[PDB]
Amino acid sequence: SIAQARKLVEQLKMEANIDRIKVSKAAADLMAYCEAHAKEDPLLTPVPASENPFR
Amino acid sequence: EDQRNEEKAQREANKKIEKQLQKDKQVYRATHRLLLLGAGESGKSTIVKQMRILHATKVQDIKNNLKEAIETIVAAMSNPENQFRVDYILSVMNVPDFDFPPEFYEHAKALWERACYERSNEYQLIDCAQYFLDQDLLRCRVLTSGIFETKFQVDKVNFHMFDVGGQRDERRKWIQCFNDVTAIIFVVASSSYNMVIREDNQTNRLQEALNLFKSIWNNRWLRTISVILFLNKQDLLAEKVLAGKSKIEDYFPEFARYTTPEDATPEPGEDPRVTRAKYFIRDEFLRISTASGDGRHYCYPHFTCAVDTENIRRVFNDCRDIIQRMHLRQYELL
Amino acid sequence: LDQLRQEAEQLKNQIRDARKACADATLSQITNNIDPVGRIQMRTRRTLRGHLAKIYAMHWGTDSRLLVSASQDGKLIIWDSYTTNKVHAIPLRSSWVMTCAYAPSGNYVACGGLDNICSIYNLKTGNVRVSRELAGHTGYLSCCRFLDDNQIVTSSGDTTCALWDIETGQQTTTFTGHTGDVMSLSLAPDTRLFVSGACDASAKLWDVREGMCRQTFTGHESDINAICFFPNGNAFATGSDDATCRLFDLRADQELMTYSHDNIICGITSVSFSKSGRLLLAGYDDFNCNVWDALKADRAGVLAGHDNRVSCLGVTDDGMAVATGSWDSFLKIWN
Amino acid sequence: VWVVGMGIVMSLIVLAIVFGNVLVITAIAKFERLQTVTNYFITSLACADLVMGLAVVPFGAAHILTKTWTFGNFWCEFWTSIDVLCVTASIETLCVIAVDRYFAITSPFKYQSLLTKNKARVIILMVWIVSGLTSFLPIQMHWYRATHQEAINCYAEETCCDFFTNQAYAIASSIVSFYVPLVIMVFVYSRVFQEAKRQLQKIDKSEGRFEHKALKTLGIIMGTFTLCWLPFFIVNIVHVIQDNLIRKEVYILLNWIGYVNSGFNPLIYCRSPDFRIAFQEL
Ligand SMILES: Nc1nc2c(ncn2[C@@H]2O[C@H](COP(=O)(O)OP(=O)(O)OP(=O)(O)O)[C@@H](O)[C@H]2O)c(=O)[nH]1
Ligand SMILES: CN[C@@H]1CCc2c(ccc(O)c2O)[C@H]1O
Ligand SMILES: [Mg+2]
Repeated sequence: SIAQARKLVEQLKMEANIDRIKVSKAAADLMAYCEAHAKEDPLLTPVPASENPFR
Repeated sequence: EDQRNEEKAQREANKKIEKQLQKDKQVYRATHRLLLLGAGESGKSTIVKQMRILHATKVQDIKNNLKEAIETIVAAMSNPENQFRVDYILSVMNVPDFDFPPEFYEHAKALWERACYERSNEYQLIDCAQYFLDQDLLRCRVLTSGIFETKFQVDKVNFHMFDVGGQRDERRKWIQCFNDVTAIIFVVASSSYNMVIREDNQTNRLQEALNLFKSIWNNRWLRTISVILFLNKQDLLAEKVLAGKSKIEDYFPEFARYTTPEDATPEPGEDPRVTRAKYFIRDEFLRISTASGDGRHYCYPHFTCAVDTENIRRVFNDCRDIIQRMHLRQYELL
Repeated sequence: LDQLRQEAEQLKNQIRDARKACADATLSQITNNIDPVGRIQMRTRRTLRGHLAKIYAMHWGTDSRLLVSASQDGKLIIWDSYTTNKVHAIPLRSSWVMTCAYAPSGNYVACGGLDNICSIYNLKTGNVRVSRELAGHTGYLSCCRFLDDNQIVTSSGDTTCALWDIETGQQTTTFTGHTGDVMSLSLAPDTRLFVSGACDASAKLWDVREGMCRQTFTGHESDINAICFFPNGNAFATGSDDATCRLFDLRADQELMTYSHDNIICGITSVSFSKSGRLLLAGYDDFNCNVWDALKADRAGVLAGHDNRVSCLGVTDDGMAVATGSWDSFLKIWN
Repeated sequence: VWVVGMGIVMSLIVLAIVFGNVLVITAIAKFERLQTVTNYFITSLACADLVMGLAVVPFGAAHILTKTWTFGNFWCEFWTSIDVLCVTASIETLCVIAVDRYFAITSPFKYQSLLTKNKARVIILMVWIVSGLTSFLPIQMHWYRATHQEAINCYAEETCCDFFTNQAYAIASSIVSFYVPLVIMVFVYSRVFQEAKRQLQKIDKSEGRFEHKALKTLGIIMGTFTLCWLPFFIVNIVHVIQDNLIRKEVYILLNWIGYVNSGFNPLIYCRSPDFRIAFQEL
């Protein structure tokens, strides 16, 4: 039943050897995405009442 | 125009649908729901079977339980007649396919001809085995996942009692769902003061039941639901108390200072000893109940034997009180 | 057996050291110069009535016009937001329901709960009827999501997640690795990866085709009740029971930011994002909902129109309205 | 001085009644949680009390302060009729509330099925119709008018009008308005108290070894209403059976004492924590 223990130590090995990137690059990518797509956000900028389906 | 036609059909459907829910709303408010919480090997499923009395595949299953019982007792022996049968039992100890053959079935009676059954505390087995080795439908034990629901009607009211089953249930999270239940029917074992739990040292099985009761009693969600308590397995308690072995004072040292209550309705013809124990078990249970609750909680103890005693009226009689106290408290008349 | 434990300690410390060597700076410092969003206030537009008991699930449709809700009354009602009209009331064999779904094609609706069995119905046949009954499983289900008309992914409380097959009614593949009850999941936009939040205070990143885990985040401190995804597809927000919400990153393999407040001592039941991933709406157990900021941790509005706890939340695919269900058997639409 | 000052004192009372019943009426409708089967009767009672305070109190105060009524004879006949209606309908609502509470307490299983929204609406409509039949029809038709020299002089004179009634109408109105619901409420509350005492005895027997609330609540509910209304209806028969023992001063004083029951009712009833929370919110 130590074999169940054996399975656990193999998985960690795979997850250890993966490529990583800096936090700053991910933050910049999120910044770019939000800045680009903030225009088409009805919750952020309210739409006119003449074009509001629920009103 | 065409649009006006489009609107008309939908309005009728909302009208048709809304009519149907009105009829079903009355039925929903006329049903009182009870939750059958308990502990393992406490006889809770026996109560449900007796409740299906209001309102042959299993026979193949009963043999499988018998096979499990023989294997557990034989394995327990390690802790000369038919030694080969004993070897054969070891040979047949774990066959995952079905085990139809007569020679093992014949051999099994012979092997029994031993004292392992007497040392029940040392190992873990099934209670039903002694009857099987030597009602029948309720005697067998089966572990199944899922909710068993029984609807029974009495005196122009409808009661829907359901039991939830978890083989390895712990740190239960589905208990949050049951907030509107009328009452919780808690079932305990009164003959488990001298047995271990799962063969792990654990503690006295009852100490596990009391610890479970404390968690149920003190909970944020179950802060307004009353509890009905059943002390199952009364017949086995009398036999053990009469027997010299398994002294009660050894496992629970607090019994020595305990004395009999001033108030008692000892059953007819009961020795001042069997009875004494009975109350202790109960009080131990109530002590937690009186500590908290603040008038929104109450415990109704009972002494029942699941095999013989009829208990349909007790639930109905007490359920009328639970609703009555709730209405009295709401109107401040209480 | 004890020798293998030595490798675990060395391997575990390797990941922590590697992660700590990639944290160049905090997220807040980078976005410190960004102008604040301001104050966001929204009011109820429609109120939906007809349920006899509390509600645990809700899921919008692809057309962003229809939605489905489930309750303990044994009903599975499909509403219409524009006109407030009920279209179908489906009776249920079991009165206990904990989840519901809505296929993208708009033809099938799924359900499940304490019965350990997932059920599938057929809206467009005209009588609603059961189509399949996926029953090989154990433990209460928590969530169900639709990939296509033939695939469905379910998670339950037996520490497993499986991918089913409607046509054959058998598990194509199974996922294992959790040590506690699994409580929530949702799919990626491309329907290739999905996560699962368990009760062991950890989240995992599975792979549907491969069938193996890829990453594990253990930044929380208690049970997890809900989880969402960023619209970009490279981040996901988790809301645990410790009155906190955290945002992770797949590429960075770190916890980027934490949302918490000293005046809140209640757990989170559901979280969701906005159309552009700017406002992180999150439900709460203290009878109202709070609107957070995904990058500033500044509250910008509170929705307190409910008389009980909130158990579900969702956002239309067009980003036009927010629907919140509660335990008082009432739905609401905010805009 | 005192006469002018006393009128200002009565002005404060009128303001409290109008505002007190308005708060209960608005809060019940605004919040869906406060809506229930038993709250329809409370809403009806609040509406009746508000109508009383808005209609009969200011005009009665003006009639007391200024010697001669100014609107006219027909209008003061209308005032008397609406006063009778508002007084009669208020009392019978409390009897309905007591009966509903007795049904809830004594028979719990069938309470949910017995009472419904349609049944409550029918009962309220029937009660209001019965109250209207006794009030408008005899008063407006001049059947109650008595024949006496002072009475006929007052009736013919349009300068002012005062209350003079026939023996039969006085007896019937007093009985139907007060005496019939009183014994019903007394029996109801006695049975409720007996049930509560039995339940408390059961609780004491079950887990006693290890009843001020009922008495206080019943004392408030019964004694306030009785002390407010009983003397007026015990002198109503008296001044008609016998020969002019009481003067109009004590009569009008007892009537004005009976008036303040409408103001006291919002404080006595609907004291639950939910009502307090709703009031705090709004
Ligand atoms: N002496 C005695 N034994 C009882 C009584 N009620 C039940 N039992 C025993 O307990 C059995 C009931 O089944 P259990 O083994 O408790 O299992 P279950 O009822 O399925 O309950 P769980 O194990 O909790 O699922 C019966 O077959 C008897 O062996 C009783 O009143 N007296
Ligand atoms: C002077 N105003 C009236 C006169 C008689 C009367 C009143 C109230 C209730 C009744 O049943 C009555 O008969 C008084 O409010
Ligand atoms: Mg079971």
